[PDB]
Amino acid sequence: FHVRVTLPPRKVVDRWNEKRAMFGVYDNIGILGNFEKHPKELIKGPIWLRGWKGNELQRCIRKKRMVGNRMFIDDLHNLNKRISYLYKHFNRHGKYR
Amino acid sequence: GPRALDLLRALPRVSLANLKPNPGSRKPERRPRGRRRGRKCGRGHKGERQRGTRPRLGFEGGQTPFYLRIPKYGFNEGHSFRHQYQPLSLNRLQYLIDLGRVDPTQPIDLTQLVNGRGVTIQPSKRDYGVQLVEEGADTFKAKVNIEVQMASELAIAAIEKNGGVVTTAFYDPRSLEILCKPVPFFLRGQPIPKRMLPPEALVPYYTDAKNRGYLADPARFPEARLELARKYGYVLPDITKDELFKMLSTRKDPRQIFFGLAPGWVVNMADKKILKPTDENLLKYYSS
Amino acid sequence: PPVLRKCELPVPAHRRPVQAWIESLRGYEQERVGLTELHPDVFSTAPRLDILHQVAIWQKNFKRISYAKTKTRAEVRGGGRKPWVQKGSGRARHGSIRSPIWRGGGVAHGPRGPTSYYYMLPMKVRVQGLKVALTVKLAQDDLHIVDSLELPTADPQYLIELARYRRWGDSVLLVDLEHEDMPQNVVAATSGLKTFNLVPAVGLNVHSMLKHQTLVLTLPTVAFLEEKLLWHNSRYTPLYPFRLPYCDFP
Amino acid sequence: EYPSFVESVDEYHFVERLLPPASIPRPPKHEHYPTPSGWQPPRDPAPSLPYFVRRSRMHNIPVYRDITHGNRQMTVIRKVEGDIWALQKDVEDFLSPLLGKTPVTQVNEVTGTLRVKGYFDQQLKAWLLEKGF
Amino acid sequence: YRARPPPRRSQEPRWPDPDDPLTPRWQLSPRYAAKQFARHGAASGVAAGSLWPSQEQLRELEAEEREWYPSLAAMQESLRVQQLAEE
Amino acid sequence: LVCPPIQSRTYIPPEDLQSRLESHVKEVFGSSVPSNWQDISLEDVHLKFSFLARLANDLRHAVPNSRLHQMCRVRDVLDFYNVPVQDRSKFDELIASNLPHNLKITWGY
Amino acid sequence: PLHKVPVGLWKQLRLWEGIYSRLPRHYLRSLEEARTPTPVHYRPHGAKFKINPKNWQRERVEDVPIPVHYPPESQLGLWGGEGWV
Ligand SMILES: [Mg+2]
Ligand SMILES: [Mg+2]
Ligand SMILES: [Mg+2]
Ligand SMILES: [Mg+2]
Ligand SMILES: [Mg+2]
Ligand SMILES: [Mg+2]
Ligand SMILES: [Mg+2]
Ligand SMILES: [Mg+2]
Ligand SMILES: [Mg+2]
Ligand SMILES: [Mg+2]
Ligand SMILES: [Mg+2]
Ligand SMILES: [Mg+2]
Repeated sequence: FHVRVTLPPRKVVDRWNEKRAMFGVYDNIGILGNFEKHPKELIKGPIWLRGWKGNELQRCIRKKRMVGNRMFIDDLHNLNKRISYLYKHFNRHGKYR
Repeated sequence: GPRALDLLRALPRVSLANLKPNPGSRKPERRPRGRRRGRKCGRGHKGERQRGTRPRLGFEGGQTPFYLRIPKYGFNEGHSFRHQYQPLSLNRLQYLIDLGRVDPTQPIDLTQLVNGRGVTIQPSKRDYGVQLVEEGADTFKAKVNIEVQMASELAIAAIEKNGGVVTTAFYDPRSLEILCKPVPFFLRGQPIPKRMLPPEALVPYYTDAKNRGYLADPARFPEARLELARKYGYVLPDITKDELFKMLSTRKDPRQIFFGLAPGWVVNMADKKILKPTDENLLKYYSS
Repeated sequence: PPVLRKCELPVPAHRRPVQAWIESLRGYEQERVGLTELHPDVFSTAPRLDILHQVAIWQKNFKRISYAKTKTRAEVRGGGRKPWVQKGSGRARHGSIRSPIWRGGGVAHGPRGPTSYYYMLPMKVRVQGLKVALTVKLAQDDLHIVDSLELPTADPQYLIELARYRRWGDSVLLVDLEHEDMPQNVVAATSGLKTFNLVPAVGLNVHSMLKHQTLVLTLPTVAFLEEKLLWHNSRYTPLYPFRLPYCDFP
Repeated sequence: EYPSFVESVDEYHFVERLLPPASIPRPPKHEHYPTPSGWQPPRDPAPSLPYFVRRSRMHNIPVYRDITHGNRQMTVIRKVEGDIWALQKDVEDFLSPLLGKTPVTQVNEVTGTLRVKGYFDQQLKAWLLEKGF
Repeated sequence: YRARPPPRRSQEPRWPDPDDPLTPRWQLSPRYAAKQFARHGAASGVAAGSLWPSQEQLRELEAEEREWYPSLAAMQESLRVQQLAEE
Repeated sequence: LVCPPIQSRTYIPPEDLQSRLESHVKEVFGSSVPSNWQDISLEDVHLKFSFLARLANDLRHAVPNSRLHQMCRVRDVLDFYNVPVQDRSKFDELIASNLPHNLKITWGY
Repeated sequence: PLHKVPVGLWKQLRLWEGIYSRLPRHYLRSLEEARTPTPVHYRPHGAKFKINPKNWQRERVEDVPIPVHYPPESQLGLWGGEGWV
């Protein structure tokens, strides 16, 4: 349970750095922008996850449908197994039925 | 106005630092830690359930399940193929006219009802269109040219008395979809398709002047129409002598989706132009 | 010459507009250069901090994708085999040595996959949020309607000391009507500053408004916002997306 | 062998009909109130009461009914700008002769909302019409 | 700081390389072309005459429509016989 | 380009108030005063802007953007300028408030 | 990480690079298009649309070939497009 004996270097975060100052800027792009682009377009991320959401099973299932043929063998195999597991678990296990 | 605003001069800035979700908005979740929510953690003791394995939903523990001892009977039998007509009461029609959503001046068909959001069609659910029902019959004072896919004697009667005209028209599913949301169709880049005819079961409906069917022989119209007066005891107006008459007489071709456009044309909405085929074969196909 | 700005949209019969000084940015010393009416349904809206919260939280989260992944006992490297026999060895029974109990083993639950937190607050709520932010910036005296935005010079020190003379607080949000039309003196001055931030109208948002102590709105910018936000009280629910042809709508 | 076509601008007024409005039309002026459907517009001036009830975006009186747990019946008055406590007083003074007892109420001052136990929806739309909101 | 230029939706016609194998097969369709016309159609560089069925397509549409959708007279005839048998 | 030294915003109403304000009533509106000079309405934007800008240069004090919806009559401006505003903090108010001998406050900022 | 191009296309883009690029175009165009082989073992229904006997509704109908195995000794003779089922 030994706790560190030396004060860490105090980390100074300036909140006025560029990324923090400009945060959330174009979020209203739809409303103020005479709707053309939905805020989804702003989302930088994995291809299957842009502007979408879901529980781990749905997530995996979707990843496989979209990028499943660009995947590495090991990773595709792992994904299939994860899907099968999650399927069995969600459908057949739990308290609530 | 909002006296709340005057309390805001006195208080500190609203910043990201002080922000409270409305009390009750978030019911805090609880985790199986500690003396209360730990130690069997709401799962009970041993058996099938503490282990998470209890059987599927309908299962009664081996006795023949309730939902399977009851005998099969056609209830939902062929449900997908039944026709569905979204009801529109005269009360709603009147209320829409009164508030200037649909205007009685020009002819009223499905697209007009949809654009006023007086009604909502979803063809995918096998909606075949609007039907007219009599709920507001007594109260109905408006003078309209209306086209629906079904109507009741009483509804028709209530529209005639006020000097309007009702007509029942048929649209097939594709036609219907195009009709209700026209602008999404015009971005589709396809010609305007032929209106299909009604199927064999619905022919005796649209061929009768009783229903004021769009396929009905107009020779019977003024006869049957007058009949409806004798029954409900009102003087039938002469629609001919009215000033709005040229609008009231307006029909569609039985093969036409819209008013004033024609099967086989193409609407280019960026140039605000229409395009029509000069070809003979195309003109024979679309005009048949 | 006095610049007086009347509202361009109908106010309700029971409610008078609200007013604010039109300040000019050219001199230190010219504070009230004019007088403006702001619409009560935009800047006078009943202050709702609850909705402010909803929208700020939304802006924060809806963008977020967590890439944090842990391996389950399935994805760990080896241990397909029972490390010793079920009985007689005298010790605890185990399957794979990669079980979540074991040292190097898989993680029992842990984070899974890139995860998206994404949701949409309904339109009218985000609109209302913007209205409220504006209202509150005004009611607390921290909103300044400026004309122009023409600056006498590109030295940012000028801007800092200007904000010192008018007591504008530490941070300032400068809203302009369009991105290309921004005067170059401003752009120069504000490109080298951390606390002073120049943003076009379509980039106005709740978060940025709560981050900066003071809001500075151009006059055409006000005329823009007022219309854009007010449009929603009178509007039908969308039939199809608004980016498509509508009768009255662009 | 693309078949021939003809470009005319003259039928486009038939397409202009099919474009739906994105905004809701101000109601047409009539010669007689109330209208057949019973809709009555707000007055020319506004009353002197220390509260105001905005119309709905569709121009109706914002009184609704609400159920919960299947047995709990309530009536909500919405969009109340002013002293809401005034409105509570007047509403319970209006409803009291009906039930023999003061009606149970909830005032949400921040929401600008009143909430009443039971279904009074009709009588309350009538009473808010009488006061010309 | 000063914000990035706002993200905008280019309203010009957009044509993907028909020769690039990484391009999706839904953006190579006739349907995509027609949609590209209905969006702009002057500037599209789409032949307008392409928006109508070919001679083949037309002959098939014809054949199908004549097979599965009878004539009004044919159907009234079809009904009168059934009503007769029931009588 | 020079920067003028900041104002202290500490404001006390002068005894000549009524006369300054009625003189501005006369010169701004350009009107021979109707019998009650404080009850004349500010609803016109030219008159309001000129009146209040003049008051602002004369009285060395301005009306904040939130209160500008609150001024209708001239009576409102009268009442506004009657109330003093102290820019001293609560702490600084406590230093000068005549403290007992057994209480020492030291400012460590 | 991900392959930029789907593995199903690794056979095709194998033919766009290297010596295969210099093959005569008519040959490559004879390999490219795979025409559906004449039905041999399964017997095809002609119509595209078929009225469902139970349902009484017009149903879309497609023809799915039955996988047939060709032992390599079939490549030494001519079996008439047929083989092992
Ligand atoms: Mg939990
Ligand atoms: Mg316990
Ligand atoms: Mg324990
Ligand atoms: Mg136990
Ligand atoms: Mg047990
Ligand atoms: Mg429905
Ligand atoms: Mg393993
Ligand atoms: Mg094994
Ligand atoms: Mg032992
Ligand atoms: Mg095992
Ligand atoms: Mg590990
Ligand atoms: Mg409810």
